[PDB]
Amino acid sequence: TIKDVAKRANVSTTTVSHVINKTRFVAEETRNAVWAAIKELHYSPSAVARSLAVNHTKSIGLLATSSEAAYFAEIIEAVEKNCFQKGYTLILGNAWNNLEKQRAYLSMMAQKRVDGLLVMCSEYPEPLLAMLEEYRHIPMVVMDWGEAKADFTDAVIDNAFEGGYMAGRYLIERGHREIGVIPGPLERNTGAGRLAGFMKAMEEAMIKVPESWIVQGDFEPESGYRAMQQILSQPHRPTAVFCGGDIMAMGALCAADEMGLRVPQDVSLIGYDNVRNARYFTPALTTIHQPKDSLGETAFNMLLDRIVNKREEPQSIEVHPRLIERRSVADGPFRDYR
Amino acid sequence: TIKDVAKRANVSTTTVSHVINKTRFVAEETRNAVWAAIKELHYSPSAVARSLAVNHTKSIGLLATSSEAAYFAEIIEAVEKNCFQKGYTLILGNAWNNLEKQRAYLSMMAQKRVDGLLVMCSEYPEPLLAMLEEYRHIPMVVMDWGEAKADFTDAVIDNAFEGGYMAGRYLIERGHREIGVIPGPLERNTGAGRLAGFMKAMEEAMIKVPESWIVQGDFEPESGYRAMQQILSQPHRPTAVFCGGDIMAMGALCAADEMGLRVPQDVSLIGYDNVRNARYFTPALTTIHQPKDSLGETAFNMLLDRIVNKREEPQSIEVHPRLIERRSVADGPFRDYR
DNA sequence: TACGCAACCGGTTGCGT
DNA sequence: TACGCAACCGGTTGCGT
Ligand code: HPA
Ligand code: HPA
Repeated sequence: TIKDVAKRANVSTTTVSHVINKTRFVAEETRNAVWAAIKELHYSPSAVARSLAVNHTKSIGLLATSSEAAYFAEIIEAVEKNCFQKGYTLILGNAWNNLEKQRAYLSMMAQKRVDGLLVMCSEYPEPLLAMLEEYRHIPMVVMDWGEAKADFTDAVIDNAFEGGYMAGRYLIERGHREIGVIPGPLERNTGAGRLAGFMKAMEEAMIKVPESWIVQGDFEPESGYRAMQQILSQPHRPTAVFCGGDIMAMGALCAADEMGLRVPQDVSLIGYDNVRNARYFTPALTTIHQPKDSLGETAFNMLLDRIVNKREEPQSIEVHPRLIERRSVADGPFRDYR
Repeated sequence: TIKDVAKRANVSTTTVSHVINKTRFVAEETRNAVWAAIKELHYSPSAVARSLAVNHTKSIGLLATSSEAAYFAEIIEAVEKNCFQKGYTLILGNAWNNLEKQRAYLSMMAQKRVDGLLVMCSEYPEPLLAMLEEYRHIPMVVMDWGEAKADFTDAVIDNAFEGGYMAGRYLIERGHREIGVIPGPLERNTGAGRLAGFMKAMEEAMIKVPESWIVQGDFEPESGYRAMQQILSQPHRPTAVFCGGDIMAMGALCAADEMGLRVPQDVSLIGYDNVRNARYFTPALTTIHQPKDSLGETAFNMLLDRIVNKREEPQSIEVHPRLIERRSVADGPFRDYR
């Protein structure tokens, strides 16, 4: 079709090309003609052809987990903005924590020749690590580790442990000693990590959390529901609960209300994520905020670099959690005694 | 690189090709050799090269609006599943209801030569319609119209008016006559449409909704908040509210709680969308459910068809809304008098 | 000066033998 | 029998003049 233009224009394709990508000087007349031709023929230049030639697709792939989940959803929306803004095309791929799906997506991606890769796999078993190395040649940055698990990628780290610690503290400082926790999957940073930071703060305070008080979530509202329930369903129940993520949080609020328990009057609840609607949870949720957007652009940035500045050495950027006080927490019984 | 394989294998590339795409018979030995070569060289065949040749990218583009919003998020997640499953690669593009962004994305898309296009633009001004026609050559289906606005595309229709009518009815049948509404943007189907179905049911019942009782939302929690507030902030207030979408709903629940109003004891509220967490809103939200997934796969399906079966005639499939009874509605004052 | 030639990127596939 | 030749898809870009 580029020939078709050149022909109408009575110039070479080489010419047509250059004008289109202003990559060398072209006489005005000449320029105009090509533009005209380009217009009547309704010419869209093939990017595949161009990619074939130039050796880069100008498109980047997101090998995610799930994309509906608030947390995830927010990051992705961010990522895209960034790609758009710097002319990159986004390939969204959800592997659902399934190795096969993951080997699958990884391969189409490579074949489609993505310029770089954004990785959000949630859980990372050896096998997954292994596959990843297999594609060390394609530039990449993992956005979900707590510390860097491999030398062949960039990493952005979130300080999930310092956010976890922040949560317990707040609780401690507000009057609490009988507290419960509903963590997310231990095979995850946001899971394991947040829990540990949260547990440290407790040891520091000589607060022991009885095992019947710790109930595993999976980040979904239902787990929030089940757990909150199992927690208060007991003879002896805490006065405060630390919940691994805002959505499960929102689930624990339901159940409490359903048991007829008052928040935060009967139980205070602290969240984690500061998701876009957390303020509209009822009551407005006090949670720890995770810089999602920065989490996004920061990853993009490291990627681009590696891409354009062809960096070869793995980098790792840290980002920081921060408390957001809302209305779901209340003074504990020990407030005045501090 | 295909040459590189052929060379190790001591066969022609033609050969190497065929074996890889089992597109003609190959002696076992021969086959093995190529596979071996393919292996040591760690060969990933270029899809761009192949696309260049075969004339199709095997990738489809989603020209969306926003992707974080529950509603949207859910559809997209669906769409992807479908693409994956039939070997298509997804290009997510959010135009944010901005013409430019939209002309922009539309063009990269064409240049990237997407096999087909999924369109979710929310509002459709002439200019936007116009651009769309400009690309009638690329197969497409709009997923968000109420009725079909153009002959050059497929459409999936949701019956937003029958869902709107369903909502009012329920209210009517539960005892209500003083009702309010917070609709979404009138420039949208889900906006305008739902409101009209809702308004019809009312005329039928000789129920007039006073203008101070109708407050525009924008589908976001905050509008839900502001409106619910402006509604109850009045001398005279309804006994029930119909809210255009679940999230804004979730916003109206906040405010009511914040004004110290009880749901549904002081005000019943009916939603619309049946979003994945609506059951966990507090109280669990009674809403009208929109088949999001079907809404998704159905679109994919029409697309593929047009793609593979090269259909030329615009098609249009209808999908159906349905009531979901939860805990946010209560008997109105006129229940017993029916 | 302002522009054109022809090889190249990496595969597919119709004819042959 | 089982496989190879060479043109083609649609652009880019080093040498020239
Ligand atoms: O893995 C996760 N899933 C959903 N929400 C989350 N928030 C933090 N981590 C996660
Ligand atoms: O345009 C919309 N935006 C967000 N949620 C929605 N639910 C229906 N339509 C919409």
